[PDB]
Amino acid sequence: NEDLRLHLLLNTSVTCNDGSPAGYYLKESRGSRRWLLFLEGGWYCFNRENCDSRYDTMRRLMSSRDWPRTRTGTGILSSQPEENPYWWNANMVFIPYCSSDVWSGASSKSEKNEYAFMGALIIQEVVRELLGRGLSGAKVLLLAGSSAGGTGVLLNVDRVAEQLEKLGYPAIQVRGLADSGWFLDNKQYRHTCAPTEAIRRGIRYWNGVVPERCRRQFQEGEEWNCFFGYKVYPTLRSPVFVVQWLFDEAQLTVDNVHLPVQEGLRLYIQNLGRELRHTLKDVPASFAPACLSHEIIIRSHWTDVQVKGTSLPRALHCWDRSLHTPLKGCPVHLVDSCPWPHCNPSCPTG
Ligand SMILES: COCC(=O)n1ccc2c(Cl)cccc21
Ligand SMILES: *[C@@H]1O[C@H](CO)[C@@H](O)[C@H](O)[C@H]1NC(C)=O
Repeated sequence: NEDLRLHLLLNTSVTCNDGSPAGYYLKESRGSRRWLLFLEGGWYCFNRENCDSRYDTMRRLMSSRDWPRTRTGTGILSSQPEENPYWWNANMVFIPYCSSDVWSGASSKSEKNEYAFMGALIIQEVVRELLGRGLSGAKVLLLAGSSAGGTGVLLNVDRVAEQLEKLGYPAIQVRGLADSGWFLDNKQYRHTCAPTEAIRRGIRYWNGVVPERCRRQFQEGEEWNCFFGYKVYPTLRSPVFVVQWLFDEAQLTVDNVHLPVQEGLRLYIQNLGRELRHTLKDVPASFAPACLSHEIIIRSHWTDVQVKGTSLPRALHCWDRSLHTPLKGCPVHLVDSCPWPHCNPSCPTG
């Protein structure tokens, strides 16, 4: 099945990096008032040289010129209940990542700019155009995303909520689901841009924007702090469910860890998991399995992992119920406490 159909944005000034129109893939579910808007990930680029290399061999992440006219919705974007026990009947939207800016940019290609970085405006424009295609009738808009798209959720969920309020749709409840986008600004295991520096450069290169309360806390020159979940999350007003492997492969990569493990690395990995667990202690809606993985929630077998006997589709369903005191047999805070990758037997097998 190739069930989500491409729509290029009607406002063609809201563009991918190369000035081609951004867009979204949509499958409507008539009669459902739930809307899932999913932000794709795919790292980022932060200067002319690394963006030029990405343009040569990762061009779909910078341009819509070669996008297919359809995509198949998978995992949380699947419309089959067997693959998606959570939201199989929802209106499904997949927003391709073609701005290379962690969904933070508001800058057009121009005179002075080889590339456009418009991630934050792409989300705004997708929402605006969907209002005319049924989103105006929504009861819940869940802004979800994986990896850089998961960080994108944290950066954008409250702006979507504010946009809908200002446009006159106060009854749509905006919520976020940030998958694999909750990173630590920690020390590398071995020195090698530890993300903090690349994001600091990105913000200037992209004209990148962060949520307003977080911006007001950290102030000018320090907005990179808001790309780190544990710092931006407490400032958010919308409900946000956080999914994060305790030993996320991309976190390990930026930490310069590449997997017989000796004492120093064992301690480093154990400490990483404990720090991740610590940052989620006061996140009431979370799913954080003790796995080394790069797998994301749009994979078809996303249903298989469990924490304390509860799957992510079940936890997300419990979260929905909690947003109608904790619920009998329906938990929402699911963080592993065991200290080493795959100490949870249900971790993705690879
Ligand atoms: C697999 O993707 C990795 C990825 O996208 N990233 C890894 C570190 C990071 C930060 Cl610190 C902010 C935004 C995106 C990031
Ligand atoms: C098109 O998008 C740009 C960027 O957000 C915005 O400035 C402009 O007002 C939009 N135009 C229309 C007609 O929506």
